Amino acid sequence: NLETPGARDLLLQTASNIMREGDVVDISLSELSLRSGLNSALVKYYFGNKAGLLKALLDRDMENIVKSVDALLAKDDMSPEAKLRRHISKCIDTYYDYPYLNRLLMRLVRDSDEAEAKRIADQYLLPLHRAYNRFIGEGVKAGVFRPINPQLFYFTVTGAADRFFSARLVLKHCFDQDTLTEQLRDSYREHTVDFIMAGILAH
Amino acid sequence: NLETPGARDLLLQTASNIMREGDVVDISLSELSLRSGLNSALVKYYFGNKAGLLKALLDRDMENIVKSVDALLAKDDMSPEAKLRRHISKCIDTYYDYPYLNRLLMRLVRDSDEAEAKRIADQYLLPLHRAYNRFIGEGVKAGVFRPINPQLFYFTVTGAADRFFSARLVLKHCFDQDTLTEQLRDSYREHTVDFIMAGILAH
Ligand SMILES: [Cl-]
Ligand SMILES: [Cl-]
Ligand SMILES: [Cl-]
Ligand SMILES: [Cl-]
Repeated sequence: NLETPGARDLLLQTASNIMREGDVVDISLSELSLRSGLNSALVKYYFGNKAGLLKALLDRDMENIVKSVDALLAKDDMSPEAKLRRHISKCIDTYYDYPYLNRLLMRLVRDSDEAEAKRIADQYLLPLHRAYNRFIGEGVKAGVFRPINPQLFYFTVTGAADRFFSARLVLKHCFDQDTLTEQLRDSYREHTVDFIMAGILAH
Repeated sequence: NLETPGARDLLLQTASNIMREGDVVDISLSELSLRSGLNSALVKYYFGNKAGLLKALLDRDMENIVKSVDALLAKDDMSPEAKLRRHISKCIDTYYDYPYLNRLLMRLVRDSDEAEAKRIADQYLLPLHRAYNRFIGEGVKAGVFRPINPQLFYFTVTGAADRFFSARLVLKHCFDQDTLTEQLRDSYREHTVDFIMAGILAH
C-alpha cells in the first residue's frame, strides 16, 4: 500500500465540519464521501467502519485538552493561577472548534463494547486525571485554590463552553445571526475564565 | 370527545423515561406506544405529531426552572444570595430528572419552522430573561454580585448539571455503576451551588 498524505485528516475534518454545520453528532458515510470527494473504501481503509472514524475524530479533537492538562505540571515559571487560566482557555478554544465533543464522547461510551467504552471513559471523562488531581491538590495545599472536585470542575468548564458555542451555532444556522466574531469570542473566553477562576480561588 | 385524565401525562413521562434510560434525545412513536401501553392515535390526539409531543415535553420539563426564575423577584424575606442559591438548586434538580433538556431545546430550535424556532429560543434560552436580568442587576447594584452576563451564568449552571448527570447515567447504563445515591446527589448540589456562588459573589 502506497500512502496518500492528507487523506485521513481530510476525512476527519469533513466529518467534523458536517457535525458542526449541521448541529448534529452523527454523519453518514455517503455524506462524508460527497462532501470530502473521497470514496467509500477510504473510510474503511483508514478507520474500518463508522465507529472507527468517530473514535479517531474523538482522539483528534481531544489532543489539545489532553496537552493542556499535561502542561499543568510543567516546570515553567507560571503560577498555579496562570497555569489554570491557560487550561480553561484551551478547553474553550476546543469547544469553539468542536462543540459536539461531549456528546461525541457520550455516544461512543454508550455504544461501544464494554471494554472499549471503559478505555474511552477512563481516558477522557477527566483527561490525564492523575495529573489533574495532583495540580489541583498542590494548589489547595499552597492556599491558592479552595477544595474542589477536579472532575466537577472540568465538567463545569466544558459544559459551559459546550452550551455557549452550541447555542450560538444553532442560532447562527436558524436565524443567520452570525455572532461568533473575534470580539465576541474573546469577550466570552475572558468572562468565562474570570467566572471559573472566581469559583476556585481561595479567599 | 370524552376526556381520559392522566393519558397525556403518561405519554410525556414515557417519552422522558425512554430518553433518560436510553441516553438519547429521540423516541419512536412505536416504542412510545409499546412502553406506555397506549395506542398511536392518542399521540396524534394529544400532540398532533412527534414534533408536537417533543414541544409539549420541553414545555413540561421547563416549568420548574421557569417558576424558579419568577421566584427571584418575589417579595419574600430572602436575601439575593439565598434566592440565587435556590434557583441554582432548582436547575440542578431539573437536570437530574431531565438530563436531555438542553439537547431537546437545541433540536427543536434546529428543526422547527423559523417562527416557531424563534418562539422557543426566545422563551427558553434564558428563561424569563427580563426577570433574570433585573434580579442580577439589582444584586450588582447592591454590591452582592460581581458584574456578570446572566445568559452565560445560566449556561454555566445548566451546562454543568447536564454534563454531570448525563455522564453519571451513561456510566450507570454501561457498567452498572449505580452511583446516583441521595448522598452523592446532595453532595453534587452542595458543591455545585458553592462553586457557582463563589463565581458570582462580590469581594
Ligand atoms: Cl489571561
Ligand atoms: Cl467542587
Ligand atoms: Cl442552601
Ligand atoms: Cl460573565
